[PDB]
Amino acid sequence: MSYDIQAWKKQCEELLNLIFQCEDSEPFRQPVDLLEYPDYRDIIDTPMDFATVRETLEAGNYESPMELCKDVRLIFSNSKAYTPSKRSRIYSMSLRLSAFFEEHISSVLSDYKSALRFH
Ligand SMILES: CC(=O)Nc1ccc(Cl)cc1C
Repeated sequence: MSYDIQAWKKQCEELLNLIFQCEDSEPFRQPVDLLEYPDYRDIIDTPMDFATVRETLEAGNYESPMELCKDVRLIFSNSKAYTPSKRSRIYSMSLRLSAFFEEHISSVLSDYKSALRFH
């Protein structure tokens, strides 16, 4: 529906489903195991992963698509900080998936901002 302030919840649910099914999401699907990777929290202030984002959305704990968008960007910016080398296949995966996410989210954001002006 045009001007729907609730539309972003279904749009983000479906975009996350597409991300999970994409091979480039593999490293970012679940929280980093800290006892497996002991220096992760030395580098990363605020861990984030797509399972946390999906669970937060399904629980209704995002107020806006901007909030969900901030958490997804944190996944990609954490990857660039932990895996900064352009040689890394993981660097390449987060680059491709970030570009994919940013392409889909832009219209979710602008539709939401239109809907909120209307409301
Ligand atoms: C989300 C994240 O950066 N995870 C990760 C990536 C590459 C390597 Cl080699 C190890 C880990 C734990």
